[PDB]
Amino acid sequence: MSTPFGLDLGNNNSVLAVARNRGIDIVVNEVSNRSTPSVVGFGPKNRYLGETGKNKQTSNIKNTVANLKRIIGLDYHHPDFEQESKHFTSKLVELDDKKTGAEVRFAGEKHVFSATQLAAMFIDKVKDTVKQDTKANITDVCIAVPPWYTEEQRYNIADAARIAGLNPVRIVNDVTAAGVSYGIFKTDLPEGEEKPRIVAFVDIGHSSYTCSIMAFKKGQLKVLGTACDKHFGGRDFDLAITEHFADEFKTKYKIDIRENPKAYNRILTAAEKLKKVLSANTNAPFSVESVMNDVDVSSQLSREELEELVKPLLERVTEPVTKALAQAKLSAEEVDFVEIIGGTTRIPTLKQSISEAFGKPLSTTLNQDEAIAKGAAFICAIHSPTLRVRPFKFEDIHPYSVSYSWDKQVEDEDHMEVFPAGSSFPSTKLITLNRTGDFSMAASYTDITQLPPNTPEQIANWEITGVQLPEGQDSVPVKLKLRCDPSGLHTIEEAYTIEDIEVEEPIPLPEDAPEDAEQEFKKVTKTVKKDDLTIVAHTFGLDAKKLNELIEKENEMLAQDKLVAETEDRKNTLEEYIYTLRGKLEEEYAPFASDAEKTKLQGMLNKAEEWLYDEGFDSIKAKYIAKYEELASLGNIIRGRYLAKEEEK
Amino acid sequence: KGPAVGIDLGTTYSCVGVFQHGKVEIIANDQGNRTTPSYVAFTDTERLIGDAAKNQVAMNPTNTVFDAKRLIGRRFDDAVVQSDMKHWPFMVVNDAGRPKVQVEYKGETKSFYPEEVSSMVLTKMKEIAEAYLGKTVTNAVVTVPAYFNDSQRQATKDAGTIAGLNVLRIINEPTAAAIAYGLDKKVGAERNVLIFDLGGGTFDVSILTIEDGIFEVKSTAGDTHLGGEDFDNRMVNHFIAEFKRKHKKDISENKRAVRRLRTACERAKRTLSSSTQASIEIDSLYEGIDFYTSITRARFEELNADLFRGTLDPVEKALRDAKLDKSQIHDIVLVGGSTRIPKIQKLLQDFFNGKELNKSINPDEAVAYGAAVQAAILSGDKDLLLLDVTPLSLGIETAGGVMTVLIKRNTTIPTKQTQTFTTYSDNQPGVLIQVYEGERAMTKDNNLLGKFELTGIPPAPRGVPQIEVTFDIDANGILNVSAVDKSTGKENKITITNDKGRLSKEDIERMVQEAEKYKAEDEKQRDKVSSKNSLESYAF
Ligand SMILES: Nc1ncnc2c1ncn2[C@@H]1O[C@H](COP(=O)(O)OP(=O)(O)O)[C@@H](O)[C@H]1O
Ligand SMILES: Nc1ncnc2c1ncn2[C@@H]1O[C@H](COP(=O)(O)OP(=O)(O)O)[C@@H](O)[C@H]1O
Ligand code: BEF
Ligand SMILES: [Cl-]
Ligand SMILES: [Cl-]
Ligand SMILES: [Cl-]
Ligand SMILES: [Mg+2]
Ligand SMILES: [Mg+2]
Repeated sequence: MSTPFGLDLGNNNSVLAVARNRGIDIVVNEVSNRSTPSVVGFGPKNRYLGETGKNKQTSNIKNTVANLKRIIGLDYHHPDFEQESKHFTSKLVELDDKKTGAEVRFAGEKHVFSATQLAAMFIDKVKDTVKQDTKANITDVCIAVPPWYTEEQRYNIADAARIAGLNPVRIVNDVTAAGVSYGIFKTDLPEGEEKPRIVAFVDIGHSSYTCSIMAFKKGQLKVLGTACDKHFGGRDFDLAITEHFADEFKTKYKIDIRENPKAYNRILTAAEKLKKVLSANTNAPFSVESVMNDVDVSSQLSREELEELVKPLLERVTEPVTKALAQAKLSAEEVDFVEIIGGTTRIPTLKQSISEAFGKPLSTTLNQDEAIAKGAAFICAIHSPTLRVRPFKFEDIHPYSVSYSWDKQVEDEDHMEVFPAGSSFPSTKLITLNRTGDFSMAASYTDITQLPPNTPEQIANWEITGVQLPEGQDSVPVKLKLRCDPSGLHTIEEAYTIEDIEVEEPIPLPEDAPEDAEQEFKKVTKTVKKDDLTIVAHTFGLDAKKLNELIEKENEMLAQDKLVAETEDRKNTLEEYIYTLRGKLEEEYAPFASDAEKTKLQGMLNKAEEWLYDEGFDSIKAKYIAKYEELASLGNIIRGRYLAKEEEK
Repeated sequence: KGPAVGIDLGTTYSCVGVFQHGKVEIIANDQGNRTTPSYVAFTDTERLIGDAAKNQVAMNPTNTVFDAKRLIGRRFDDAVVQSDMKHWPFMVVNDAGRPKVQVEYKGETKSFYPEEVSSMVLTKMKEIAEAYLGKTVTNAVVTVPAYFNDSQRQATKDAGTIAGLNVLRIINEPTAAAIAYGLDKKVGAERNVLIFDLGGGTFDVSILTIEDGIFEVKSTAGDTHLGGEDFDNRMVNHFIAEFKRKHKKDISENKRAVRRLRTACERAKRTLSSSTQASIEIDSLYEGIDFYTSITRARFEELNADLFRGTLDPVEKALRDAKLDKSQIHDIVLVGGSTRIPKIQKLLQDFFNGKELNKSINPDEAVAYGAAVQAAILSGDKDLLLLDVTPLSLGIETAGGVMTVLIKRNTTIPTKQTQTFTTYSDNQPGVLIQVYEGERAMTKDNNLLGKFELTGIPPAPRGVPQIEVTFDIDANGILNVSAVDKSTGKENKITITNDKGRLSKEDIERMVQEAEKYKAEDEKQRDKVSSKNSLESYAF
């Protein structure tokens, strides 16, 4: 009896939702915000995870890691690494796997963490965020990612979930999670037998722009076309401006802010804040204290100037809308509504620039911050063994053609296209292979020139074991079950041998009644499962060994944090006990404590007071309950002869 | 096309909810904000409502109107309006007996009544509703504090209609909140309920009496200027202590540095309701200096010992004025974001002796919640999405090692099932109830979850006695299995110590299939035995 948790792992901030009390609620965190910041940062005694990490952004700038979701599966030498690190702040380094990772000063030492392991860190925090709000148990997770994520990164971010000890029931394309939101709430979608409603969804968030068009009917969405600009989000606007001011403070100030980390960074943060402000007002003041050489900066920006700045971005906007309709084999007037979600769709010029990209008004009927997450948790619920969900069918788009190959034994061919381009997923395909024995299979892209530069082409491979020939047979048909799963992942779900046998059945003839006699039987061949075969999968997923490894580090790092915080709890139970004791020696215990008894403490509180000011400002958990002990010795006693003496007396 | 929204017109921030899908949805504004500020700001070009207005305050302070709620439907020479005219950096004229606020809209002079300011706030709340909902919005339930008098209570319904709303009904803030938690739907008797509304700058205790869902407003106590913003102040003060000390510089003259130290304390405050420590780190606070410090929660609760504890006062003065004792309040309800302060709850709960506090619903917006429920009820209400169910067939063991199911797998939860059993041998003293989970027909392929005994059945002939097992699951999935003797009334039960943690839908589906692969020989095993009945504590 544990709760479905869907997580919307956005580049700037995540939104946690849970399915419960027959609906889907959002979970608020420790600082009462409805979205945690997707930041992992590292102290000298603990980790700063989620909400805390952001505070430290300016102190801990060097051991603060954000952009979590973009370094997942990022090849260290990728021709675009530039575009990602552009936005970083901690140093990124290559790993054994040629993949990207982070160097951070943490628990005294240098440490190096992989994007998978960093992402596992954040997910653990929010898992906890939800654990505490639910008071209940948390295991299954459905996570939302950009549709652009590769079959690799889908695996990685899933393995992340595993390190932070959640089992990933599904990796879902985010805007499709918003589609499920839409589908399961809106109330008079067309009937199955009617033409469906075509709704385009546009999500410009912190770093990624995505536009996908879907067809809805009661209980049903099918995704018709999706097209992304993964280098177009709020963060690109934040620079655009930050750069304009950088020029000014070269002029009427002459500091090249592009000379200081701490400086550039505080202007950035302030650019962001200003921008949000011009989404509601036409003019906005701008000022940062002591940028460099004890200099104070002061300027402003008008909406008109803001927009004038971003014309470059405002011109990359229609590109994916065209690409989307083009793929969905649709024309723009066939799209009934266009719903905007995503933080940076709040900028009015952008609102318009997309309206004129579809040539109709925008609609805003989803909660445009919680829809990807809310829908994601519904999906998680689907996979809940303890829930019966409203029936809802959704098929996403499977853009690239994928074939499967196999040991050409007795078979004419050793491969075939299995999941065509533009088909939906999930999809299961049954094949039957003729087998002289054990064999190997592999899945890969049919035309590697269709995929983004430097995409491997090989996707996964399996080995099938335990093939065993009937008796006198030279070969054996094994039925395989190739499956493109609900996370988009290309698998082989099940494989077994089959064999014919003869099942003697009786022949009727109850027409005549010929003295009751002449019962005939016919041998009948019945094809039947023979043996179940064994599949070892070799995928981008991590092996049980390296998994438990990554898991034991998250297990330690986590429990060093859980001590670091379990300690400062006592430092408080003490401190609180100190105040509440002096404050009752007068307000309740004066009539109830002795007089010589009062100078026993008073008193003893006072050493235990300034105690908390050097030894220890930060002592050890041992001593924070140590002092609490002997202070409580003198408590109770008094406190009690009071309580049993007024309670009944 | 035309639905029923519920609006909380509050002093500084208004909220707007709509009831769709069994629960209330709270609508966000086109800036992401669930609550919207009650500010209108006039300027030259055009006017500005909500965030737009509150953004450009301090660049129009003498033209950005607010707190119009503090004078809607009242007389210029009023007891409380006199005290009020003080802060508002805008002009408050008189147009024959009543108050009227006066401004620079388009450069010169114009003046609007309170109901007019408040009405152009609802207009935005209307708008905000209309955006999200798709169609247009006309019917609304608007809320007001229990202590409103018919004149201001009326001027509120005017704001409504001036704003093109069809104000279905005006209702109490305290009663809206009790609505949300649906106490006006709890089994008979007469109910006493205390709302404990601690905003960011207003406090309000109210005691209501409900019979048959009719709201009788017993008494109101409170404090006009008490909330969040106050506990903030203590911190700010306290930290200027610290900064002035640790640095010889005193910041108190810095309208920006004091602001930044303020923002930081509010954040820390919020942190301190969840953690026991918090941290303040303003890069370059004053004269290029960096302020980085911490603050403990006990230290926080200490700066406000006087303030917190003092919230207990309008409680006693409401408990009294309403002629009731502390133990006659059946339900307490936290409302407003300051009620999240562990200590304030700690104080309130103990005062009422460990009694539980209704606070599931974000207090930030409990009221708007209640109002959105009402506008439903008042408009005809304007399958199930999610259902809790059972993972595995539950049952007991029967003569043979058979599994006799009481609750079929995938049964809709809150459930009760009962099947009469009998005895296996004669003069059988007692039965052994063994509870099994699994989908196999033989308890040897299923999982034992627990066992207990019914003993002291009147000895009788093999087959007579009417033992009567019942499986009970509450909403939480707790399982009580109980056997009762029809004959005597002798009864024993057990509450299965659960274990859940766990099996995932795959696991079940693989379990379900094993049981389909053996249907044949499983079925032909209890299809050779014949009897549904339990054996004398003869386990196995
Ligand atoms: N009112 C607003 N106006 C303009 N931009 C905004 C507004 N609110 C948020 N944003 C921007 O949108 C981004 C966050 O949107 P979100 O979609 O949550 O990001 P992600 O989903 O990638 O985590 C931030 O960069 C923020 O600056
Ligand atoms: N977790 C929390 N702990 C303590 N105070 C909080 C918390 N969340 C919000 N607050 C405080 O509640 C105040 C506002 O809450 P609310 O009831 O909505 O009244 P308002 O209408 O003034 O916003 C703010 O001053 C804020 O500091
Ligand atoms: F998650 Be966001 F919408 F990119
Ligand atoms: Cl009662
Ligand atoms: Cl004060
Ligand atoms: Cl809450
Ligand atoms: Mg994003
Ligand atoms: Mg109020």
